[PDB]
Amino acid sequence: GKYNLILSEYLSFIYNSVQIPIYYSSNSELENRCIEFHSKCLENSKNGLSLRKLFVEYNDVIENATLLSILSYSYDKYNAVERKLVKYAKGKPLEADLTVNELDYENNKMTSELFPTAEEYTDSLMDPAILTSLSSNLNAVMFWLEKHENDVAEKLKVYKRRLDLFTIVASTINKYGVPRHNAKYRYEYDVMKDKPYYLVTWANSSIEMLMSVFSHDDYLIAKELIVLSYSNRSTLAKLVSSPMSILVALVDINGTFITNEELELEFSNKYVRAIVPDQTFDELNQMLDNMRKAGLVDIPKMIQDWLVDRSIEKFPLMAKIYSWSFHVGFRKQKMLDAALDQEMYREYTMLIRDEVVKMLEEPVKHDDHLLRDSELAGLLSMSSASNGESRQLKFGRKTIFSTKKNMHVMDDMANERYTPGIIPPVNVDKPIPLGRRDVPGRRTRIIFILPYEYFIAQHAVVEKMLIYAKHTREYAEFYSQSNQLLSYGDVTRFLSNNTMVLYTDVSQWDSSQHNTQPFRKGIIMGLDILANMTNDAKVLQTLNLYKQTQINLMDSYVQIPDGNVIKKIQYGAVASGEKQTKAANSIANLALIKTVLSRISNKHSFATKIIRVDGDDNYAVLQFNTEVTKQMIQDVSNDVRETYARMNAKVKALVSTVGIEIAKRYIAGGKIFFRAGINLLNNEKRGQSTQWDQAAILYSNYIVNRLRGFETDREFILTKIMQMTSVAITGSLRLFPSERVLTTNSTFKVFDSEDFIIEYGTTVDEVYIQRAFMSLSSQKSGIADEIAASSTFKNYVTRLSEQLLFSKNNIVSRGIALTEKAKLNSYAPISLEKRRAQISALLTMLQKPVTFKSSKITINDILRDIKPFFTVSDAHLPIQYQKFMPTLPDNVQYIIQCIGSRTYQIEDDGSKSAISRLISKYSVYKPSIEELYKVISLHENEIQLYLISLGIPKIDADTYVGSKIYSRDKYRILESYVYNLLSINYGCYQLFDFNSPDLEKLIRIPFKGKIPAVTFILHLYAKLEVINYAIKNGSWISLFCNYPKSEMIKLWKKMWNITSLRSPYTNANFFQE
RNA sequence: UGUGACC
Ligand SMILES: Nc1nc2c(ncn2[C@@H]2O[C@H](COP(=O)(O)OP(=O)(O)OP(=O)(O)O)[C@@H](O)[C@H]2O)c(=O)[nH]1
Repeated sequence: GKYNLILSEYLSFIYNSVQIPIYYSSNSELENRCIEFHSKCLENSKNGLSLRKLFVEYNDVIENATLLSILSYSYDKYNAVERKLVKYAKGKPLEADLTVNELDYENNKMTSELFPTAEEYTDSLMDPAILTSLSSNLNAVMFWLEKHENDVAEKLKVYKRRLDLFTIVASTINKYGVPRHNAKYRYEYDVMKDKPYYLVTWANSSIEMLMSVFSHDDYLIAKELIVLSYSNRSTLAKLVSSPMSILVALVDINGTFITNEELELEFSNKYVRAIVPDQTFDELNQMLDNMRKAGLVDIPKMIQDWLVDRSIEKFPLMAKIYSWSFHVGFRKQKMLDAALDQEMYREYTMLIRDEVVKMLEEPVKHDDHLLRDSELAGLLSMSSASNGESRQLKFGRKTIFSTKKNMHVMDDMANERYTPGIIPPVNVDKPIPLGRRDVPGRRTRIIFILPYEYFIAQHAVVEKMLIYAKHTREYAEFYSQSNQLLSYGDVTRFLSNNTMVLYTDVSQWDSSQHNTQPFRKGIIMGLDILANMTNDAKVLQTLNLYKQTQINLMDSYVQIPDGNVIKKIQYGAVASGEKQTKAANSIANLALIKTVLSRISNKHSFATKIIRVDGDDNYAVLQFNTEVTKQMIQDVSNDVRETYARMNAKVKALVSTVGIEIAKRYIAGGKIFFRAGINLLNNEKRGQSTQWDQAAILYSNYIVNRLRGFETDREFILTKIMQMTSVAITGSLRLFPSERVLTTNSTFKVFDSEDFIIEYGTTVDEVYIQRAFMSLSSQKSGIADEIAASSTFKNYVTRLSEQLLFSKNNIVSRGIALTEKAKLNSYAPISLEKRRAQISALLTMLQKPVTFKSSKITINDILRDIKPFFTVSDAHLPIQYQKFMPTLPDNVQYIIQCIGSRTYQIEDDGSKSAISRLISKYSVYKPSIEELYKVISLHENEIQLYLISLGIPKIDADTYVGSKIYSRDKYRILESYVYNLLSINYGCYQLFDFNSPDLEKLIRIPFKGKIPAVTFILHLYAKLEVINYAIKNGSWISLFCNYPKSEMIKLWKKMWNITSLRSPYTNANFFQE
């Protein structure tokens, strides 16, 4: 409940020259008392009278009613920031050392010196691209500095470490003034011409870093990074994190977790000696020297101190630095420079070709329907992203322009222009438009925005490849329902004194031109073999068109902007934008390592315990018939790099016996770590989400970092959410939503009142509001209706339906209509009509919560029903599992030490239900978990129709609608649907073993019937309540259930009429991965 | 309609 209090201290801090608390109640009488109170407050304020008396008079409203929002009548002129900042600007400003960066524009020169004229200006190289101002970030940091002004002991030492760092930011800013943003949170030329180009973005990164400072070590790290980053905008992060790839090979393993035959973590008390050849030490020194040469002093010393003993117990500091390096910001270069960097492959191509065959051999031989109707599959999978060119489009009676793929496909069909039989060229005549990928620390990479003929031609085939990977272990990122803990356990498994692990970053090879030939060629060579495996006209064409995308790309040309011009240059490298990007890259990276290992075997004899490809890295674990020595490592290592060298691949290749470090994860001293470097106050690019959506994403980002090891003060995050979620009524009237409004599980939820704990309404007022917010969840869009009525549109839907099903549609047809009406959301005009409506609705809602005919059931109600039938009692769970993920907070780690962890994802889509598999054997359709949910609950006769309507043959449609399997699917679907509504795969929960024997102990559930659905939810509701109590209290409880039998039948019914909820919080989770 | 692929 502390959010609602912190909110006022904030407004009372920002504004000084009124606040009007607005309450509400599910109880009639009390509500009028709220209504009255509101009035009297406005009136008294409109007379400069003290509200102190009303607060006493309506003491009842302050005590029993629920705080809905807070009115903020502030009369100034968005200044204050200017004023407030001086106090902290006493230090000497920083002076950009314009000699640190290669490309001239990467140096913090004065904006003007980079863009002499307003027409040459572009924020494209510094745009924070976030819907929150620098002005407000500042305000937020001072608000906090004030609140913790009179702190003591250690808390003060945190303030003191921060007070300093913030001076640097303040001093340096004051020297130029505070950059003012516009309605779109953009920094324009007039305001930027004076100040250093990178002023704003650097401010954002520095503030975000200083606010995540606690220990003296944080302070030392923030300080350095904040100072060097004001001048270095291109190698800092790579410099500060490069060492980490060597450090993991130093720490000794004294007990670690491994993967067993049941694919689950299991403790192994073993010892593995870290064996490091001297040469490695030179490499690490050159890296430490390089850091030094760039100004770095403190950070290098820290790694140097740690290097005396190299204890996994003091390693935490090394990982802290590794995660901090990223908070410097994104390296945003110019499209041109980004694109500018770009006989013994016989073995390498042969592998790509064979691997491509293995994945489609069966599918092709058996005339897989997916492959036959590949084109139709491509259409249903189509997104609403860019096609490349902004086309003029006529809908109904409106001529509008769009670049959207979903739009171009419709318009093109309605004019005989739709022709997926012909795969457009991407050469000099039709140059590929470009997109960009920005990341912190690494160089910018370009992206192909190919025409839709390319997606359709690849979609089906790629999906068959991803399936082969799903059950192939070499493909770490696609195998089973596995999470990262499984990959962690696979490495540590064979680690012993007679084996060495070999990790390798191959990100530079994928972009190499030396690669583009063996690649495309290898695939094409495979597609040919596959074609000689069938005679199916459908299969050969879908397979042929795929061959065409590879040939058109062999010699592609690109449209690289160079100011305000678009130069067309011949691109001879494999960029990414295809449907096969990830799959193909995985196939390639794997073929590569297989080639290297095979070559080096001619010298040394080893055993291949495991080979793995995961993203832009690949690794292996080798076993020798003798004990490994520092000299054996050196020899293997040299021969490996040498092998990679003869292939002209600039890659990082290290060899150790204890750890590995790759982009997604790194294993030091038998433990697992995940870089905690998601930026907070700077984004890669601008999307179309709202501020509210961004508030939730910030919090979501806060959570993941926090779990990963980088914690940013929760009071700062909360402050940011107050700013971003506010809504202006006028110029002097700003509305701030209450904790109840922002944390309740509704369509407007932004974060959990308590970290790692998702609450659900357990009071009438909470329920009251919960139902209200839903009343206005989806808003209308005139523009969207118009186009949803246009011929070109209805014909598209209709044409898609007539190709898919045979008998009648409706359930499915109503789906295809909407799925298409939604894709029109990427189209800004529609996106804007929506928001505007949401704001007005939300404006009148936080002013007098409307009514609602409810009649809709949500997971909240189900739980609110159950709650009353459980008896709690103090219990005890000893800690038994050793920590394998060191950075986890303490309250989250405790849970795992008691109940354990898991290495899988709980099926939450229903893809494992027989019906879903049935519909897959005969249809290209893909029903969602929510559609399966409604379908499976229909009358037997109706299900039989749905199946046959989608192409499922009667013998099968009938053999199912009765069988034991059907009755089963019913349970498994609901089970999958519920795990989905509870976010059992996100946040903290994704870590916990919900089937832990230890946890099951604390749940006592006497069966008073035997009706699966009810038994399921009662157990889950208990497991969640028990875990939440532990997350918040550090102790355990036992839950006893005495749920009536007469009640179980009522519940069972509610269960099948649950409604899913959509919200920023919900969408934030999906946005994660 | 300051917008920029696969997922
Ligand atoms: N910062 C600030 N703004 C005020 C104050 N009083 C009124 N405002 C209004 O808030 C605006 C301040 O500039 P903005 O950039 O829009 O700041 P904001 O809209 O309040 O919040 P952000 O967009 O996150 O910065 C002005 O347009 C004023 O109309 C005040 O005391 N401080």
